[PDB]
Amino acid sequence: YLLNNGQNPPAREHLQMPEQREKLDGLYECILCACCSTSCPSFWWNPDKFIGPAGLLAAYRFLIDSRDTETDSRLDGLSDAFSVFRCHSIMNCVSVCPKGLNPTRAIGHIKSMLLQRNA
Amino acid sequence: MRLEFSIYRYNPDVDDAPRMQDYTLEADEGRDMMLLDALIQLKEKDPSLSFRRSCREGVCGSDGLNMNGKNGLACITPISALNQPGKKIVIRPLPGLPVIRDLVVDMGQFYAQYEKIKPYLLNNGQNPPAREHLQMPEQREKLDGLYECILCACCSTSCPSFWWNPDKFIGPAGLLAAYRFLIDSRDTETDSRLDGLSDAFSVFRCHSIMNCVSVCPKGLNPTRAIGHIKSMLLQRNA
Amino acid sequence: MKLPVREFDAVVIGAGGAGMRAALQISQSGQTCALLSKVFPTRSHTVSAQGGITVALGNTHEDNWEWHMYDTVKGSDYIGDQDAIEYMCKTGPEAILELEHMGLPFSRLDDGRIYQRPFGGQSKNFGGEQAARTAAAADRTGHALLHTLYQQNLKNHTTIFSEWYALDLVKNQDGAVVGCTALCIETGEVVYFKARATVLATGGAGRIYQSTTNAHINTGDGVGMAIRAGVPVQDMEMWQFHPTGIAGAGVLVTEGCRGEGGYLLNKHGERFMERYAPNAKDLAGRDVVARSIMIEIREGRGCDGPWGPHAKLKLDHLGKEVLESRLPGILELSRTFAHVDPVKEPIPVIPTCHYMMGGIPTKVTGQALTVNEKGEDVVVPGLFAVGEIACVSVHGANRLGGNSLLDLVVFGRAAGLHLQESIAEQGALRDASESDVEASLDRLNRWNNNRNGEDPVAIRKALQECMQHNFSVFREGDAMAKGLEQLKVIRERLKNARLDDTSSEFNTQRVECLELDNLMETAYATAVSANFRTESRGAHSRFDFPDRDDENWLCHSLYLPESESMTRRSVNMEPKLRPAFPPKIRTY
Amino acid sequence: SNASALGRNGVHDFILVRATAIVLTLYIIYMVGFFATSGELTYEVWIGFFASAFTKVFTLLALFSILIHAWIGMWQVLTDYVKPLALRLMLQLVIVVALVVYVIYGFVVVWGV
Amino acid sequence: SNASALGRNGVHDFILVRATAIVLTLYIIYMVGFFATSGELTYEVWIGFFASAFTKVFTLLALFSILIHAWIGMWQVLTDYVKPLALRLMLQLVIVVALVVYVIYGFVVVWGV
Amino acid sequence: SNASALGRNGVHDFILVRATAIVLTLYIIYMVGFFATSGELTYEVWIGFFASAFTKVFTLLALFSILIHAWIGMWQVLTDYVKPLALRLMLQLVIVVALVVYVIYGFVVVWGV
Amino acid sequence: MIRNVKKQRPVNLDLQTIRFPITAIASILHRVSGVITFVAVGILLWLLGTSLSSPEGFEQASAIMGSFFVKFIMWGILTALAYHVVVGIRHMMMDFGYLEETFEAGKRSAKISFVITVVLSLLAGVLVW
Amino acid sequence: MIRNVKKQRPVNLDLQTIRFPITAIASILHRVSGVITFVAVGILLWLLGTSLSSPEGFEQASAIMGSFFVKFIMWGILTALAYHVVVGIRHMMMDFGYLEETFEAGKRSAKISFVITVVLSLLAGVLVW
Ligand SMILES: CCCCCCCCCCCCCCC(O)O[C@H](COC(O)CCCCC)COP(=O)(O)OC[C@H](O)COP(=O)(O)OC[C@@H](COC(O)CCCCCCCCCCCC)O[C@H](O)CCCCCCCCCCCCCC
Ligand SMILES: CCCCCCCCCCCCCCC(O)O[C@H](COC(O)CCCCC)COP(=O)(O)OC[C@H](O)COP(=O)(O)OC[C@@H](COC(O)CCCCCCCCCCCC)O[C@H](O)CCCCCCCCCCCCCC
Ligand SMILES: *Cc1cc2c(cc1C)nc1c(=O)[nH]c(=O)nc-1n2C[C@H](O)[C@H](O)[C@H](O)COP(=O)(O)OP(=O)(O)OC[C@H]1O[C@@H](n2cnc3c(N)ncnc32)[C@H](O)[C@@H]1O
Ligand code: HEB
Ligand code: HEB
Ligand SMILES: COc1[nH]c(=O)c(C(=O)[C@@H](C)C[C@H](C)[C@@H](Cl)CCl)c(O)c1OC
Ligand SMILES: COc1[nH]c(=O)c(C(=O)[C@@H](C)C[C@H](C)[C@@H](Cl)CCl)c(O)c1OC
Ligand SMILES: O=C([O-])CC(=O)C(=O)O
Ligand code: SF4
Ligand code: SF4
Ligand code: F3S
Ligand code: F3S
Ligand code: FES
Repeated sequence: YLLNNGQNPPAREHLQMPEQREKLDGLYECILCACCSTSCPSFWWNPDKFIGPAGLLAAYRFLIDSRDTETDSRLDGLSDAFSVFRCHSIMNCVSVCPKGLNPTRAIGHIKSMLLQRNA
Repeated sequence: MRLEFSIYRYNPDVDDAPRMQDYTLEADEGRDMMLLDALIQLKEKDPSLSFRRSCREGVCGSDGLNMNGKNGLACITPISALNQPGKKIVIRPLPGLPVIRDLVVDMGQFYAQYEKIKPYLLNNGQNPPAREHLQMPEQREKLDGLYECILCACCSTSCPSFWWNPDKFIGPAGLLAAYRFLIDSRDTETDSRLDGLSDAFSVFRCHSIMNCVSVCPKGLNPTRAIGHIKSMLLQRNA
Repeated sequence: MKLPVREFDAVVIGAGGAGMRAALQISQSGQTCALLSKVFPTRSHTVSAQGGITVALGNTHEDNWEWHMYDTVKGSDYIGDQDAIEYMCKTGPEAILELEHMGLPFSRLDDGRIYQRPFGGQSKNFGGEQAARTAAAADRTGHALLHTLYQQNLKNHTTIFSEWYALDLVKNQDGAVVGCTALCIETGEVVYFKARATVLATGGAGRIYQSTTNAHINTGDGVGMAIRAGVPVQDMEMWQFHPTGIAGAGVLVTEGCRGEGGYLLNKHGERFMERYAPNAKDLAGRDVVARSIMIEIREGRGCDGPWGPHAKLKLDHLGKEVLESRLPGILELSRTFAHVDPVKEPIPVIPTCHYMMGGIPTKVTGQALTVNEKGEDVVVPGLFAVGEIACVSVHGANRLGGNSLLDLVVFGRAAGLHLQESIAEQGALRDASESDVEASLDRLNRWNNNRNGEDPVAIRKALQECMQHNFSVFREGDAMAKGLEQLKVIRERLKNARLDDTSSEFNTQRVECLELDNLMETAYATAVSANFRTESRGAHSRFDFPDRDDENWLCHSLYLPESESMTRRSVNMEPKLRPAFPPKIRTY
Repeated sequence: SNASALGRNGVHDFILVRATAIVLTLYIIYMVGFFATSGELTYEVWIGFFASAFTKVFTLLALFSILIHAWIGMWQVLTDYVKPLALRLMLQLVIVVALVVYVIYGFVVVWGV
Repeated sequence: SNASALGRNGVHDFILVRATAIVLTLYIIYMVGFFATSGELTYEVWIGFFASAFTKVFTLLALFSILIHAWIGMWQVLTDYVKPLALRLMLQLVIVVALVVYVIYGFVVVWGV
Repeated sequence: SNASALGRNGVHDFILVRATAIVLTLYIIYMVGFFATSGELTYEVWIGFFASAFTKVFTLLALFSILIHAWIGMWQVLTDYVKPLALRLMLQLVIVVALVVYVIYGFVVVWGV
Repeated sequence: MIRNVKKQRPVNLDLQTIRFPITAIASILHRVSGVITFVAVGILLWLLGTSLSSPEGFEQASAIMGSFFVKFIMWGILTALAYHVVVGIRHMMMDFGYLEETFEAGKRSAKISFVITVVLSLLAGVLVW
Repeated sequence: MIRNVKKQRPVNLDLQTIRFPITAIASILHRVSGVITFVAVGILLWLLGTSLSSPEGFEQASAIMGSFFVKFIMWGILTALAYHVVVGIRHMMMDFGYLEETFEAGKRSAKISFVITVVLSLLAGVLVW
């Protein structure tokens, strides 16, 4: 869910230039059909520790949402050895997604924001 | 006599790149005035010239400015101290922060770090007092040189470590504030506050350069405070 | 429909002592709320406060609030309301202990040269009280109290619109107050802040003079919106001229000096205050102590120097320690603005404009009052005021030193505690049409289109020169009479004024211009009031009526406006409290 | 901070792996280049190639790099397939002691030439 | 994460200690077995036992194991008895430099044989 | 816990730096004292000074100390001036591989004497 | 079912049932190659040890690489190593930014990989012999 | 200005504009000396390497230190090293408690430092030659 600290409230709705909103495409569409996660070995081995493709797309969904202000907080929360890094780029997720979404591309971004923040 | 000035100018809607505009002020030669005074005059000459000011007595932190390559408060920097024949009187914004207009910087990241270190008392309420809190003069003495900061943003603005990591390193003004509550008899989250500062940037970016002490309008000493915070850190995590 | 609207259940114009206290309190009661401020909240004039917060805590010596009422009533000159003064002094102790729990850097009692006590807040001696009840954090109490409240607001995540300039209030078709307009100095954009409660906490404005202890900021803005909109303005002639200011600077030096043992002398070495105020000495009331020095100046018997006709404030006899522990703030203000180390030589002081008693007439709960056809008291819908711009009638004709801050918190907070209730009582308020709002921008559009007019510096300087002579400490009918005209000239003159800078990014000028209308509209009622009152009481001091008219003038002078139309004058009263208090002699 | 993992967290493990890869890549190239330019290896050409300061330093900078790299990888595998805690810790223990010995025996082999 | 402790946390210290114990146990047995089958030690039997690749690698795998093991233990003690912060840090510093030197001198002794 | 920093946190970095300084100070003094009492350096006096067990152990205890010390300092600098992430990581990688090699080449030089 | 608490649900995990993309075959092998290379170093250090020990040692080393059983092994190692390096570099290319993280792009990379690996496996054998 | 989103505010950072205390000059140099000493060790290990390798090596080493271009360098290193140690010890003195953390006290320390450094730089040169 969105996490906005409310600092600098908007008059009516939130400031969102199409360029930014474009960033949510391929992320807010997931239907939680559980196809990908269900097709990922890393998930079969650590269902409870590794977040999986569907969640990682969701994680990324709020990481790049102009309206979400806890980006740094969310990032620290994913910096353990299992949450994100169990992904080995096998790609069955992309391979099967009914809605044509790409979890691996999103995960690679999340990983990139991680290096940026903790390296 | 005649006073020569060299001031920083920048209007985002006019100028597409900063510059220094020349100013002359034939102020009466009876006595000396404050740089703020001088500024207000030129302000009558030139209305487009803008800067911040208020209490005028060096207690609000409003006219934070870098005059002659050294930060200080205009409301109390005697013109005497800035006049040297032939040459001019340079006046620019505080180093580091984004410039909004002329000599008015967005004090954003400053206040930001201010908050990170929790600028308020945190008492768990355990063992309430009947009326006010138990505070022996000996303890209250410890707050001197800490509760006085006026958030004039001079020091932080004069610290290289801040220019490089405005967002990560807390800076001199915040660190004095951090310490302000670390040694307050009434604050009960001392250990919690300490753990919160034990990363590589918050406190440890300070290399004891000392420009902060060097410039503080209120004569405060951030380096001495930081060294204490560092000491409470070793005590707790070593 | 083209202006942006920010709807809040409340809007607090001004983030100083009282604003932030009420802001914080309104927020407490699950009320949405926006807090505006011309400058960064901590820069507010309240930081400069020195003395302390006088309140019967009983820490330095046994005590009781009642002695605080008497000491204040006699200080207002039996023109201050017993009901408000009562509530204030009774509710005082708690209200203050409360700030100490937020972390206020109070000074404490214990081992001293010749004093000892536990930990409680230290209370220094002040003028108007029999002993010491003034709680202070050294010489910087206000700086402690402002910052604390900002830290609190920092903590309780209050919504703050820093450096936003309020333009004018917005009136409801049914004549109510539904918010206000405002300019964001940074971006220069304009916005209307719609609210079910609009709280003015714009402070004082002794800038309508040439020499003031106030800041370049106190420009009656609150006053000039409460008039431009239609709301009355009480005791607007009651202006407190602090006894001890700095000659040439205007910069104040805490009455706490006398409180610690300071001397107020003349060139012949005598203590004219021991003479003027026999038994209450230098501890005498504000108004009294004011004239005494201003008199030795008319008689040509007042010390002089590069600084000017003054009176010595000897403190050097105290300990260099007591000076650096109990008045560290004075030592710096005297050395810098008065080139005189207090530890070794007296300070060049002169009674200069300080506090502004009068302002928006309000009930304890903070609601703004006007009059009815008959002249009755009719609560203004949507408008409340707290602080200095407020005239809740608690200081009357002469504010008792150290009480202002007390007022700030007690009533600011009372303004909050009572808000939900108040909004109920007034019931819904209808919207405002593009016309109602458009009205409030009139002043703005003026300055922005009138580019060839007259330079505003002169108007300001004149506005300040006049007000300085005709309405200084002492004044008389003919004086007021003359300036009361010079004003109309300038008030009209001011109508052709110009705005040279017309940019968006931080227009320092537009704000000063705008503040001018307010500086004007203020000093004006000030005069109309000063003249009108035919008596000598507290601040008001006429030579034609050297005594107080107890039968005709035991009341509040209420200036009646109509926006930009013609003016008026009126009255108001109040002495029915609880334990009861009768008029009397005023011999300090 | 998993007590059996080398890195302090994910990012540490990710980075340590990648860096050692690069080092371990250059070393292999360098080692392949040599061999591909030898064919008939004379005990004189051989012992002369390892006598080189450059070869000893790289060889050992590699062994050390393998410890770090392999430790992390193998920890990643056991973490997936070896669910019983007791069995796994014994495996990391065997593996780690193995990796250390690779390096130590590495020094012993090198200074003996 | 205590800056004077080796491990990152409790579990790290607990585990590192235990593993090095086991390694340090085998090494002692191995060293006891030898001596118990010697009695009269001839400079030839002695220098021949340390000439063995196996003995050098174990000896050093031990020294390295002691550094890790002893560092943690000694940190555990000082942590209990040495309350004054300044005194303690100096002690860990002396102790640690001592442990490192044990290992380094270990290599020096070994390759010299 | 920044993945490119050596220490686990601030206090770890602060402490590791300070301790290695002290060690690195003694070593320099010791190395200065020697040279200041030599003037004319004969290959016999030279190779005899490094033949000493004491000199080998200190020299290497220093190289190891530099790795730790310099790693942290250089990480502190790059952290300030080198803003682009990709460029910086490559720099720490070059620097670190450099520091390791200093030590390894250190052993190689020493046991060869 | 524990002790006096019964029933545990089934799970579909028949790997012969599930169908795997090439990109999946690519990673699984990379891992397997990793564990293989780990044991490999031990063997190589053993051989490198014999190799430099002295002339008698060098001979004894050559003689072992003579056996064709050894050659076959020495070849599978170099091949497992080879595979693992190439696909590692692939990994890293997608880690930084030299490869689209799309599926097709994934199969292409994977393929181009196996190809390079086989080429390198080839040379490896040329050397082993 | 990104892509279809314009304007970025200026920042005052002209270091020739700003004026620095001696205490600031002291630290900046300490850092610079640090980065210098880092490269320095490499050079010294190279020389120490040649030095002990054999007699031909020792000679070749002496001969290099002969060049006056080398001497100048070998001198700046020892000097950068020197500076860095002294000021490091200063650091540590303020870290523990052998120095008031006041500004004056700061300038004094800084000065007393440069002085000792120059003295040590002097001896360094005496040795280099
Ligand atoms: C870009 C990515 C980079 C790729 C990375 C992948 C690397 C792995 C892939 C391996 C590829 C190898 C390719 C070799 C190659 O190219 O062979 C070449 C062939 O080129 C052609 O055919 C020309 C065609 C051109 C077409 C354009 C050269 O081969 P030759 O002709 O010399 O054939 C041998 C000859 O018959 C004559 O042979 P001989 O009689 O001299 O043999 C003697 C035999 C026995 O000698 C001994 O007893 C000594 C053994 C010493 C073993 C040392 C092992 C070192 C371990 C170090 C571990 C460090 C941790 O010798 C053996 O057959 C030699 C075996 C060599 C194995 C080399 C492997 C090294 C791996 C090092 C890195 C290990 C890393 C561990 C983590
Ligand atoms: C309290 C704080 C402590 C301070 C810390 C700061 C330290 C840095 C400052 C350096 C100060 C050096 C001071 C030297 C000194 O005192 O010189 C003395 C001079 O004293 C006077 O003048 C008397 C005045 C008394 C007044 C009261 C002695 O000098 P001599 O008289 O012997 O002059 C040489 C002679 O001409 C006769 O000279 P020669 O002919 O014998 O020269 C031969 C020349 C070539 O020999 C070779 O080829 C061998 C080179 C070997 C290099 C080895 C480098 C080792 C690197 C180790 C790295 C380990 C990581 O020799 C060279 O000129 C010798 C160069 C020596 C450089 C020594 C530097 C060592 C740094 C070690 C620590 C490095 C740490 C890295 C992190
Ligand atoms: C001037 C002075 C006053 C003073 C004192 C010393 C000096 C130098 N020492 C005192 C003392 O020891 N004890 C005491 O009881 N009073 C003392 N005083 C007087 C006291 O400071 C004032 O009465 C008090 O500070 C008034 O407080 P208040 O909270 O009402 O006002 P504050 O003065 O600034 O803040 C007003 C706020 O409103 C904002 N504002 C004003 N106009 C606008 C517009 N147009 N738009 C938006 N905001 C506006 C200000 O920005 C400020 O936040
Ligand atoms: C090229 C470069 C490189 C190299 C050389 C290498 C080399 C190596 N390696 Fe490596 N790796 C790598 C790159 C690499 N690598 C990578 C990239 C990875 C990743 C994986 C994931 O992520 O998953 C690995 C991973 C890995 C692992 C893990 C597995 C999984 O998948 O999980 C292991 C075990 C290893 C081992 C190894 C060894 C033994 C060696 C030899 C020394 N690896
Ligand atoms: C005396 C002692 C000492 C010594 C010997 C040293 C030695 C050294 N070092 Fe040092 N450092 C030091 C002490 C020291 N040190 C200190 C104290 C510091 C700190 C800094 C700060 O804090 O900032 C340093 C720091 C440092 C750094 C960082 C920079 C800054 O400032 O940031 C570096 C890079 C270094 C390097 C180095 C080297 C290379 C060497 C040689 C081996 N360093
Ligand atoms: C490199 O990452 C991986 N890639 C994979 O294709 C993968 C798999 O797909 C598994 C079917 C293969 C695995 C070794 C089976 Cl035979 C053991 Cl029961 C797997 O388990 C894996 O580890 C997380
Ligand atoms: C040791 O700490 C420090 N001390 C300093 O005086 C300092 C500085 O004052 C900078 C003006 C110097 C710096 C190297 C410039 Cl030339 C690069 Cl653009 C600086 O950047 C610094 O690093 C944080
Ligand atoms: O409140 C007052 O008027 C007293 C005051 O300002 C002071 O003592 O400084
Ligand atoms: S398969 Fe596609 S739609 Fe379904 S969970 Fe995965 S991302 Fe979401
Ligand atoms: S410590 Fe001094 S210079 Fe720094 S912000 Fe506070 S008052 Fe300003
Ligand atoms: S299948 Fe799994 S490994 Fe990442 S690559 Fe796709 S979520
Ligand atoms: S200027 Fe900066 S480095 Fe610490 S020493 Fe003072 S805050
Ligand atoms: S205007 Fe208040 S300190 Fe300068």
